[PDB]
Amino acid sequence: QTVSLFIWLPESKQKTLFISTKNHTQFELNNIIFDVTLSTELPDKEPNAIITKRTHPVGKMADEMRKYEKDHPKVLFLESSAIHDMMSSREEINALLIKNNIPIPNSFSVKSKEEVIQLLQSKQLILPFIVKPENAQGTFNAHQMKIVLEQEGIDDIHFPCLCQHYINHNNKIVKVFCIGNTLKWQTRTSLPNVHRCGIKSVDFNNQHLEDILSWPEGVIDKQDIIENSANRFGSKILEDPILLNLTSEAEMRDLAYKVRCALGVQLCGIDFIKENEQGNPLVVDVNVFPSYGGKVDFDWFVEKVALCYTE
Ligand SMILES: O=P(O)(O)O[C@@H]1[C@@H](O)[C@H](OP(=O)(O)O)[C@@H](OP(=O)(O)O)[C@@H](O)[C@H]1OP(=O)(O)O
Ligand SMILES: Nc1ncnc2c1ncn2[C@@H]1O[C@H](COP(=O)(O)OP(=O)(O)O)[C@@H](O)[C@H]1O
Ligand SMILES: [Mg+2]
Ligand SMILES: [Mg+2]
Repeated sequence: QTVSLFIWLPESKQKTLFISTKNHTQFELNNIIFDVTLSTELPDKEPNAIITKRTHPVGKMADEMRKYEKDHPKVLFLESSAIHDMMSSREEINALLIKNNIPIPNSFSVKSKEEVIQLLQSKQLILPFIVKPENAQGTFNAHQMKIVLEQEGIDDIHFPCLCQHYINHNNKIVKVFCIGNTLKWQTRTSLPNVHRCGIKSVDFNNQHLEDILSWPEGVIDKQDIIENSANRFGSKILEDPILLNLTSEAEMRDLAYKVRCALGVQLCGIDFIKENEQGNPLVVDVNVFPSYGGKVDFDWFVEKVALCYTE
């Protein structure tokens, strides 16, 4: 049997994702011949599956994608407009995680300051909390965060947004990347433990972690400033999370399967932290079709996508 897989990615994504690329490749896996094509443009001829990350929620690619899906219903998408749309909403992601009993830090999707005030006053939302935009993917603004340390720190929040209790997790985050059942994982630095010293809020963009160098004195312990300032608080690779005793392979596989089932996604990245590095994994982010650690092997990627397709 033959299966055609078509990888539809802009050059920008191709460059961040792959060490190198091939326009066309053919291989056998589990008694099936796979023909794989890579292009920046949609296929002229209908494949069995299109493998794609939509670059931005709105624009030409989004429009082309929806039209193509409607007009070619037999083509499997990894991943579809509907999946990208859901994963562009922090509300929708977290609602599905909650519905499927996947631990997260306590989270509230809010549309206004009055709502935040009511959650604080009723002791549902506990300080400190991180404020994440409702829009989750494809813009600089999607990654613009505020940590609210005191009630007064709510004044400049951008709505709508997710308010999520801030967990002191000792500045380690576990990243689990999935191509279906195939996983790759790592530990990175994250954010420092924070202190409620009187400062009302601080801000950072997750793409510009050097913002943290400008936080007022007292929010971060002086030793944490010493340990992280040389790297400008950048997201740095650490030792393997199993070797660090942060998690186990079985835990990561279980969690990843649960998340994939909850969200109906095959190509994703899951971020989790642990309070004081102990206890349940707390999922803080799920991303569609991530970078897989960046600069991955093209042949590896396509074989694992084919395996996923068969399953
Ligand atoms: O692969 P990563 O390390 O999880 O980082 C991704 C990645 O940078 C991705 O961009 P792209 O490589 O798919 O173009 C980001 O998506 P957007 O820029 O479209 O929003 C993700 O936000 C990153 O996720 P994170 O930094 O949480 O790891
Ligand atoms: N509830 C939380 N408590 C503490 N730190 C958090 C929490 N949620 C996220 N973070 C930190 O903030 C960073 C950005 O949050 P994340 O949800 O991953 O946003 P993005 O989707 O922009 O990557 C994470 O990498 C982690 O360091
Ligand atoms: Mg993240
Ligand atoms: Mg994200």
